[PDB]
Amino acid sequence: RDEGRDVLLFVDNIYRYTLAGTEVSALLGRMPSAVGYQPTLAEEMGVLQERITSTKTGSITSVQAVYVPADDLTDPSPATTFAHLDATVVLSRQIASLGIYPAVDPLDSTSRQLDPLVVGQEHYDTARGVQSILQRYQELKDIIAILGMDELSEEDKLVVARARKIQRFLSQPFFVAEVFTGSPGKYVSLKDTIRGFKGIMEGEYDHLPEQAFYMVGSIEEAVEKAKKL
Amino acid sequence: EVQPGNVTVLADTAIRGQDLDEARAMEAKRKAEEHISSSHGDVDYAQASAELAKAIAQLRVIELTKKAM
Repeated sequence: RDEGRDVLLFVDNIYRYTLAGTEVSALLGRMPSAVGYQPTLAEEMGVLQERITSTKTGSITSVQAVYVPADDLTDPSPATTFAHLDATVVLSRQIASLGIYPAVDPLDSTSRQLDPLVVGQEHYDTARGVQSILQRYQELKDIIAILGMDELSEEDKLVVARARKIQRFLSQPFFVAEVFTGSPGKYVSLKDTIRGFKGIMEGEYDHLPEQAFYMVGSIEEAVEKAKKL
Repeated sequence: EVQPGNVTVLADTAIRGQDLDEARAMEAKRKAEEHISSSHGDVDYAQASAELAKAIAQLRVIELTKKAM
Protein backbone atom coordinates (compact mmCIF):
# COMPACT_ATOMS: atom_id res chain seq x y z
CA ARG A 1 0.00 0.00 0.00
CA ASP A 2 3.02 2.22 0.62
CA GLU A 3 4.04 1.53 -2.97
CA GLY A 4 0.60 2.85 -3.92
CA ARG A 5 -1.14 -0.32 -5.10
CA ASP A 6 -4.49 -1.86 -4.13
CA VAL A 7 -3.52 -5.17 -2.51
CA LEU A 8 -5.71 -7.83 -0.88
CA LEU A 9 -4.99 -9.73 2.34
CA PHE A 10 -6.42 -13.12 3.26
CA VAL A 11 -6.02 -14.04 6.91
CA ASP A 12 -6.94 -17.72 7.05
CA ASN A 13 -8.48 -17.84 10.53
CA ILE A 14 -9.34 -14.85 12.70
CA TYR A 15 -10.31 -17.46 15.28
CA ARG A 16 -6.89 -19.11 15.50
CA TYR A 17 -5.42 -15.60 15.77
CA THR A 18 -7.35 -14.69 18.91
CA LEU A 19 -7.11 -18.25 20.23
CA ALA A 20 -3.35 -18.41 19.75
CA GLY A 21 -3.23 -15.03 21.47
CA THR A 22 -5.11 -16.68 24.32
CA GLU A 23 -2.37 -19.24 24.94
CA VAL A 24 0.24 -16.49 25.10
CA SER A 25 -1.67 -14.51 27.73
CA ALA A 26 -2.28 -17.78 29.57
CA LEU A 27 1.24 -19.07 30.18
CA LEU A 28 2.30 -15.43 30.50
CA GLY A 29 0.23 -15.36 33.67
CA ARG A 30 -2.47 -12.82 32.79
CA MET A 31 -5.90 -13.06 34.44
CA PRO A 32 -8.47 -14.61 32.08
CA SER A 33 -11.72 -12.84 31.21
CA ALA A 34 -14.70 -13.66 29.00
CA VAL A 35 -14.65 -17.43 28.57
CA GLY A 36 -10.95 -17.51 29.47
CA TYR A 37 -9.85 -15.28 26.60
CA GLN A 38 -6.96 -12.86 27.06
CA PRO A 39 -7.82 -9.67 28.99
CA THR A 40 -6.65 -7.76 25.90
CA LEU A 41 -8.61 -9.58 23.19
CA ALA A 42 -10.22 -6.30 22.12
CA GLU A 43 -6.95 -4.43 21.57
CA GLU A 44 -5.18 -7.34 19.87
CA MET A 45 -7.98 -7.54 17.32
CA GLY A 46 -7.98 -3.75 17.31
CA VAL A 47 -4.49 -3.20 15.92
CA LEU A 48 -4.56 -6.14 13.52
CA GLN A 49 -7.78 -4.81 12.03
CA GLU A 50 -7.05 -1.08 12.07
CA ARG A 51 -3.98 -0.88 9.83
CA ILE A 52 -6.02 -2.64 7.14
CA THR A 53 -7.56 0.33 5.31
CA SER A 54 -7.43 2.60 2.24
CA THR A 55 -4.69 5.21 2.74
CA LYS A 56 -4.26 8.40 0.70
CA THR A 57 -1.52 6.68 -1.31
CA GLY A 58 -2.87 3.14 -1.70
CA SER A 59 -5.11 0.53 -0.13
CA ILE A 60 -5.19 -2.90 1.47
CA THR A 61 -8.52 -4.74 1.32
CA SER A 62 -9.11 -7.89 3.38
CA VAL A 63 -11.26 -11.00 3.35
CA GLN A 64 -10.85 -13.14 6.44
CA ALA A 65 -12.35 -16.48 7.45
CA VAL A 66 -14.23 -16.14 10.73
CA TYR A 67 -14.78 -19.57 12.26
CA VAL A 68 -17.63 -19.82 14.76
CA PRO A 69 -17.14 -22.19 17.72
CA ALA A 70 -20.29 -24.26 18.32
CA ASP A 71 -22.00 -21.95 15.83
CA ASP A 72 -22.31 -19.39 18.61
CA LEU A 73 -21.94 -15.73 17.65
CA THR A 74 -21.77 -14.72 21.31
CA ASP A 75 -18.37 -16.35 21.78
CA PRO A 76 -15.81 -13.52 22.12
CA SER A 77 -13.78 -14.64 19.08
CA PRO A 78 -16.26 -13.90 16.27
CA ALA A 79 -17.92 -11.31 18.52
CA THR A 80 -15.14 -8.72 18.56
CA THR A 81 -14.60 -9.44 14.86
CA PHE A 82 -18.05 -8.18 13.83
CA ALA A 83 -17.34 -4.57 14.81
CA HIS A 84 -14.72 -4.34 12.06
CA LEU A 85 -16.36 -6.08 9.09
CA ASP A 86 -17.76 -3.94 6.28
CA ALA A 87 -19.52 -6.96 4.82
CA THR A 88 -20.36 -10.45 6.10
CA VAL A 89 -20.72 -13.51 3.86
CA VAL A 90 -22.34 -16.33 5.82
CA LEU A 91 -21.80 -19.82 4.40
CA SER A 92 -24.00 -22.79 5.31
CA ARG A 93 -23.18 -26.43 5.97
CA GLN A 94 -26.75 -27.36 5.05
CA ILE A 95 -26.83 -25.36 1.82
CA ALA A 96 -23.65 -27.19 0.85
CA SER A 97 -25.22 -30.58 1.62
CA LEU A 98 -28.07 -29.89 -0.80
CA GLY A 99 -25.51 -29.43 -3.58
CA ILE A 100 -25.09 -25.65 -3.91
CA TYR A 101 -21.34 -25.02 -3.49
CA PRO A 102 -20.85 -21.32 -3.50
CA ALA A 103 -22.60 -22.29 -0.26
CA VAL A 104 -23.79 -18.88 0.94
CA ASP A 105 -27.19 -17.94 2.38
CA PRO A 106 -28.39 -14.93 0.33
CA LEU A 107 -30.85 -14.03 3.09
CA ASP A 108 -28.30 -13.60 5.90
CA SER A 109 -25.29 -12.35 3.94
CA THR A 110 -24.98 -8.59 4.42
CA SER A 111 -22.95 -5.56 3.40
CA ARG A 112 -22.68 -2.16 5.06
CA GLN A 113 -22.27 -0.97 1.47
CA LEU A 114 -25.36 -2.52 -0.16
CA ASP A 115 -27.42 0.67 -0.41
CA PRO A 116 -28.61 2.31 -3.66
CA LEU A 117 -26.55 5.52 -3.80
CA VAL A 118 -23.41 3.45 -3.25
CA VAL A 119 -23.90 0.60 -5.71
CA GLY A 120 -26.49 2.01 -8.11
CA GLN A 121 -30.23 1.39 -8.14
CA GLU A 122 -30.19 -1.54 -10.55
CA HIS A 123 -27.83 -3.39 -8.22
CA TYR A 124 -29.71 -2.61 -5.00
CA ASP A 125 -33.06 -3.42 -6.62
CA THR A 126 -32.24 -6.82 -8.15
CA ALA A 127 -30.33 -7.57 -4.96
CA ARG A 128 -33.35 -6.96 -2.72
CA GLY A 129 -35.53 -8.70 -5.30
CA VAL A 130 -33.58 -11.95 -5.12
CA GLN A 131 -33.79 -11.56 -1.37
CA SER A 132 -37.53 -10.92 -1.56
CA ILE A 133 -38.34 -13.87 -3.81
CA LEU A 134 -36.10 -16.28 -1.91
CA GLN A 135 -38.08 -15.25 1.18
CA ARG A 136 -41.56 -15.70 -0.30
CA TYR A 137 -40.61 -19.21 -1.40
CA GLN A 138 -39.72 -19.94 2.23
CA GLU A 139 -43.25 -18.97 3.29
CA LEU A 140 -44.84 -20.90 0.43
CA LYS A 141 -42.72 -23.92 1.35
CA ASP A 142 -44.86 -24.50 4.43
CA ILE A 143 -48.22 -24.84 2.68
CA ILE A 144 -46.62 -26.90 -0.11
CA ALA A 145 -45.81 -29.75 2.26
CA ILE A 146 -49.03 -29.66 4.27
CA LEU A 147 -51.56 -29.30 1.43
CA GLY A 148 -49.41 -29.84 -1.65
CA MET A 149 -48.32 -27.86 -4.69
CA ASP A 150 -51.77 -27.87 -6.30
CA GLU A 151 -52.95 -25.29 -3.74
CA LEU A 152 -50.71 -22.42 -4.87
CA SER A 153 -52.37 -19.87 -7.16
CA GLU A 154 -51.05 -19.75 -10.72
CA GLU A 155 -49.08 -16.67 -9.71
CA ASP A 156 -47.68 -18.42 -6.62
CA LYS A 157 -46.58 -21.65 -8.28
CA LEU A 158 -45.00 -19.24 -10.74
CA VAL A 159 -43.09 -17.49 -7.95
CA VAL A 160 -41.91 -20.88 -6.68
CA ALA A 161 -40.74 -22.03 -10.11
CA ARG A 162 -39.03 -18.69 -10.69
CA ALA A 163 -37.44 -18.74 -7.23
CA ARG A 164 -36.28 -22.33 -7.55
CA LYS A 165 -34.40 -21.22 -10.65
CA ILE A 166 -32.55 -18.25 -9.14
CA GLN A 167 -31.46 -20.50 -6.26
CA ARG A 168 -29.35 -22.67 -8.56
CA PHE A 169 -28.34 -19.69 -10.70
CA LEU A 170 -26.36 -18.13 -7.80
CA SER A 171 -24.30 -21.28 -7.45
CA GLN A 172 -21.31 -21.65 -9.77
CA PRO A 173 -18.22 -23.80 -10.45
CA PHE A 174 -15.16 -22.20 -8.86
CA PHE A 175 -11.86 -22.43 -10.77
CA VAL A 176 -10.02 -23.77 -7.72
CA ALA A 177 -12.79 -26.37 -7.48
CA GLU A 178 -11.85 -28.37 -10.59
CA VAL A 179 -9.71 -30.74 -8.53
CA PHE A 180 -13.06 -31.76 -7.02
CA THR A 181 -15.79 -31.62 -9.68
CA GLY A 182 -13.81 -31.66 -12.93
CA SER A 183 -16.17 -29.18 -14.60
CA PRO A 184 -14.62 -25.93 -15.88
CA GLY A 185 -14.81 -22.97 -13.50
CA LYS A 186 -16.21 -19.64 -14.70
CA TYR A 187 -15.73 -15.96 -13.83
CA VAL A 188 -18.81 -13.74 -14.03
CA SER A 189 -18.96 -9.94 -14.06
CA LEU A 190 -21.12 -7.75 -11.83
CA LYS A 191 -23.07 -6.56 -14.87
CA ASP A 192 -23.61 -10.06 -16.25
CA THR A 193 -24.86 -11.19 -12.84
CA ILE A 194 -27.35 -8.35 -12.42
CA ARG A 195 -28.34 -8.74 -16.06
CA GLY A 196 -28.93 -12.41 -15.28
CA PHE A 197 -30.88 -12.31 -12.03
CA LYS A 198 -32.99 -9.32 -13.04
CA GLY A 199 -34.20 -11.10 -16.16
CA ILE A 200 -34.56 -14.57 -14.64
CA MET A 201 -37.08 -13.06 -12.23
CA GLU A 202 -38.94 -10.62 -14.48
CA GLY A 203 -38.85 -13.15 -15.96
CA GLU A 204 -37.76 -14.10 -19.47
CA TYR A 205 -36.22 -17.54 -18.93
CA ASP A 206 -39.41 -19.23 -17.74
CA HIS A 207 -39.40 -21.57 -20.74
CA LEU A 208 -36.25 -23.45 -19.68
CA PRO A 209 -35.88 -26.14 -16.96
CA GLU A 210 -34.14 -25.36 -13.65
CA GLN A 211 -31.06 -27.44 -14.44
CA ALA A 212 -30.06 -24.84 -17.03
CA PHE A 213 -29.18 -22.51 -14.17
CA TYR A 214 -27.46 -25.12 -12.00
CA MET A 215 -23.75 -24.45 -12.58
CA VAL A 216 -23.04 -21.73 -15.16
CA GLY A 217 -21.72 -18.26 -15.91
CA SER A 218 -24.23 -15.61 -16.99
CA ILE A 219 -27.59 -16.98 -18.17
CA GLU A 220 -26.12 -16.75 -21.68
CA GLU A 221 -24.53 -20.09 -20.81
CA ALA A 222 -27.64 -21.26 -18.97
CA VAL A 223 -29.72 -20.92 -22.13
CA GLU A 224 -27.09 -22.93 -23.98
CA LYS A 225 -27.15 -25.79 -21.49
CA ALA A 226 -30.93 -25.47 -21.71
CA LYS A 227 -30.78 -26.47 -25.37
CA LYS A 228 -28.87 -29.65 -24.52
CA LEU A 229 -31.26 -30.07 -21.60
CA GLU B 1 -94.64 -27.62 -3.38
CA VAL B 2 -97.82 -25.56 -3.30
CA GLN B 3 -100.21 -25.96 -0.37
CA PRO B 4 -103.02 -23.99 1.32
CA GLY B 5 -101.55 -20.50 1.69
CA ASN B 6 -97.90 -21.39 1.14
CA VAL B 7 -95.54 -22.43 -1.66
CA THR B 8 -91.92 -23.46 -1.24
CA VAL B 9 -89.25 -24.27 -3.81
CA LEU B 10 -86.91 -26.97 -2.50
CA ALA B 11 -83.96 -26.28 -4.78
CA ASP B 12 -81.08 -28.62 -5.57
CA THR B 13 -77.64 -27.09 -4.98
CA ALA B 14 -76.32 -28.66 -8.19
CA ILE B 15 -77.82 -30.34 -11.26
CA ARG B 16 -79.03 -33.77 -10.16
CA GLY B 17 -79.73 -36.85 -12.27
CA GLN B 18 -79.18 -40.61 -12.28
CA ASP B 19 -76.38 -40.16 -14.81
CA LEU B 20 -74.56 -37.41 -12.91
CA ASP B 21 -75.17 -39.12 -9.56
CA GLU B 22 -73.69 -42.50 -10.49
CA ALA B 23 -70.69 -40.47 -11.64
CA ARG B 24 -70.22 -38.93 -8.19
CA ALA B 25 -70.85 -42.29 -6.54
CA MET B 26 -68.28 -44.13 -8.65
CA GLU B 27 -65.79 -41.38 -7.81
CA ALA B 28 -66.42 -41.71 -4.08
CA LYS B 29 -65.98 -45.48 -4.30
CA ARG B 30 -62.71 -45.06 -6.19
CA LYS B 31 -61.16 -42.50 -3.84
CA ALA B 32 -61.64 -45.00 -1.03
CA GLU B 33 -60.02 -47.90 -2.90
CA GLU B 34 -56.83 -45.84 -3.03
CA HIS B 35 -55.69 -43.88 0.01
CA ILE B 36 -54.63 -40.59 -1.58
CA SER B 37 -54.05 -37.09 -0.24
CA SER B 38 -56.31 -34.11 -0.93
CA SER B 39 -55.98 -30.54 0.32
CA HIS B 40 -58.57 -29.07 2.66
CA GLY B 41 -59.01 -25.36 2.02
CA ASP B 42 -57.66 -23.99 5.30
CA VAL B 43 -54.32 -22.18 4.95
CA ASP B 44 -54.59 -20.47 8.33
CA TYR B 45 -54.40 -23.95 9.84
CA ALA B 46 -51.81 -25.07 7.30
CA GLN B 47 -48.86 -22.74 7.88
CA ALA B 48 -49.76 -22.47 11.56
CA SER B 49 -49.75 -26.23 12.14
CA ALA B 50 -46.44 -26.33 10.28
CA GLU B 51 -44.76 -23.65 12.39
CA LEU B 52 -46.20 -25.39 15.43
CA ALA B 53 -44.67 -28.66 14.24
CA LYS B 54 -41.22 -27.15 13.70
CA ALA B 55 -41.23 -25.15 16.94
CA ILE B 56 -42.33 -28.14 19.04
CA ALA B 57 -39.90 -30.53 17.37
CA GLN B 58 -36.55 -31.59 18.83
CA LEU B 59 -37.00 -29.72 22.11
CA ARG B 60 -35.50 -31.70 24.98
CA VAL B 61 -37.87 -29.60 27.09
CA ILE B 62 -39.62 -32.46 28.92
CA GLU B 63 -36.21 -33.85 29.85
CA LEU B 64 -34.67 -30.51 30.85
CA THR B 65 -37.40 -29.93 33.41
CA LYS B 66 -38.06 -32.78 35.83
CA LYS B 67 -41.56 -33.99 34.99
CA ALA B 68 -43.48 -37.18 35.77
CA MET B 69 -45.06 -39.20 32.95
